[PDB]
Amino acid sequence: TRWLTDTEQCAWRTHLEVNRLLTHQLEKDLQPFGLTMNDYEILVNLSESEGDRMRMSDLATATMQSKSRLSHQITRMENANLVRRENCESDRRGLFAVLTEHGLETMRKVAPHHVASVRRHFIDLLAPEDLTELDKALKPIAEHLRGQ
Amino acid sequence: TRWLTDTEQCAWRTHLEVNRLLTHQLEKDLQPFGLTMNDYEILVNLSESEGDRMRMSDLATATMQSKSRLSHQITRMENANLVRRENCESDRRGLFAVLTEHGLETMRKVAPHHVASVRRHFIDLLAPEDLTELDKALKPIAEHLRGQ
Ligand SMILES: O=C(O)c1ccccc1O
Ligand SMILES: [Cl-]
Ligand SMILES: [Cl-]
Ligand code: NA
Ligand code: NA
Repeated sequence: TRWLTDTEQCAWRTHLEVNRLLTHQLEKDLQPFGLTMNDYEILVNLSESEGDRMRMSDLATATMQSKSRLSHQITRMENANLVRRENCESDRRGLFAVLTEHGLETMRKVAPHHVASVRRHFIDLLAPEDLTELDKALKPIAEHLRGQ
Repeated sequence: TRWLTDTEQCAWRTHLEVNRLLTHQLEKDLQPFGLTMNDYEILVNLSESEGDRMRMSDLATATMQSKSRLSHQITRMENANLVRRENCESDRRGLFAVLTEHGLETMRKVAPHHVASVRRHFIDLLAPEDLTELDKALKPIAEHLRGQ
């Protein structure tokens, strides 16, 4: 068994501590808007797409979740009038998710607070050099994990 | 509003993607042992404490969660005979979470596999320089988040 060295262990535990604490903190900061981070991430992905809409299978890939889990989540967001589903007449490759105007306005309301939170708890705490170096180091990890 | 620059946004999204994918993968690798990552984190904290026990209030602080959330998790682990709650005779009254013999054996069985997983999905994918850098860059973010 190759136990972690002191240097490896420290890096691993710092990563894990930041991951856990940051996820909690960002969720906490969205709570007053009645949104989960999962909700917010869908709003962002849709708003950055042409026509504010995406094929469900492409949205599933972008949010790294199963067809069935995304479907449940979209039903929840539909019930909150944030998104709607649309049929495709021309093929059988599935439904589109589309942002509603209420979804758009919700995004526009929350985004400034979310960006301020991301900055105060993370981005503004990193030197530009460390940000770049972190990104170059972590990109291949994302790639490995996406493949896995 | 100071919107994220392109460089900041790319880095931020890579951090999010890695945090999410890595948590999912490590949870998946623990599944054959019947353990969640929350379970495992408590096993680790207890096994690294003197006497393989910790005061519940210290354990809440160490895992950065509320008294009520920890309590629900400990109940689950107690039902699984991994930990016991005990008002241990002590000079300072207080409730302890105590690793059971089954907890300790479970830890000894699972730890080698978990370390192999942490290596294959993360640690063995990082150059020594990026490991040092991760640690130096992220420590102040962990500090900030703990202070919240
Ligand atoms: O999953 C881990 O390896 C770990 C390490 C330190 C503290 C809590 C944890 O879950
Ligand atoms: Cl558009
Ligand atoms: Cl000990
Ligand atoms: Na758009
Ligand atoms: Na110990």
